[PDB]
Amino acid sequence: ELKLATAEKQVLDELVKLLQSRDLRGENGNWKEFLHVYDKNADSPSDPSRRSHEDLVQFLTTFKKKEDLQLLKCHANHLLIENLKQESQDEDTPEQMLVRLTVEHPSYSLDYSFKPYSEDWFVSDVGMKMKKVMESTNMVAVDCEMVLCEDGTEGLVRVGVVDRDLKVILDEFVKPNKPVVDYRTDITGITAEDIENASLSVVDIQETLQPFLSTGTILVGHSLNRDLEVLKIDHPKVIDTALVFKLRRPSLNNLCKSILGYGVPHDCVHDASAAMKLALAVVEKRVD
RNA sequence: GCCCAUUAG
Ligand SMILES: [Mg+2]
Ligand SMILES: [Mg+2]
Repeated sequence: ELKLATAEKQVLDELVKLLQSRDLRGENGNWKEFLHVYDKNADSPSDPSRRSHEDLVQFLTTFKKKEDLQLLKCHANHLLIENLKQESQDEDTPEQMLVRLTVEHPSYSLDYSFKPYSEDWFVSDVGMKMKKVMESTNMVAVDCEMVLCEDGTEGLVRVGVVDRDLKVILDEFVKPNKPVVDYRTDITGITAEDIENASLSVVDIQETLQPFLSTGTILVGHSLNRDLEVLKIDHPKVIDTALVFKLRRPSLNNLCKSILGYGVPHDCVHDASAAMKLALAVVEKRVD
């Protein structure tokens, strides 16, 4: 179900418009189908700038299936990053400075585009909180370790999330639904390690991250999209370390090395903490 | 923009 309580009207309007546009069917089908069965008056205008969310939300809650809901969440997130761009620099806050940069940077539009949604995907809904939540400034750095799977589809074996204070938040071993051909060790554990530690899955870590995301947490990371992509999470507020600070994108070891002293196997929790540490680095102390 | 390379892993 869809939670439109404190959503902004602008967003709400736009969503309805899209629905109208794609002519989609809900419990009651169309927006004007709906607006006619639900409004007796001929008088009623169709421009969902007719005022109370309630006029909007009700329709919006007509739509039950996953596809339409991912659709609407998606649009609302996009809409968010859009309002994000349309506000001037002048008193914007260092964390939002950062997200500004890493969605403004021209690479973003292509890299962080995830559709089509497998409908194993989780789409964040922070696109429907109120503004004060949307502009929330709290960070948590993700990172993954993946191994190429039989499918040629990459897969999730180790995930780490880390908080603003480098306190470690989700460190885990995942064993993928589909088997795997190449474990890419050095930078990995071995399959023997995981199967026993079978417990964690991807839907589990979506479950786990969802309350952070809906409270509007800024994810932070380095080439964070490869991560999101294996995690099957599409959430607008992001900070990519590569993108922020020559077309070529940097590598983490050189940024730290560049930022502060740091060929050995990779560690997603050190990774996450390092990413986080750079983000904080800019936020408190100004850099370039 | 696909391949490439950097990033990732
Ligand atoms: Mg990374
Ligand atoms: Mg890593």
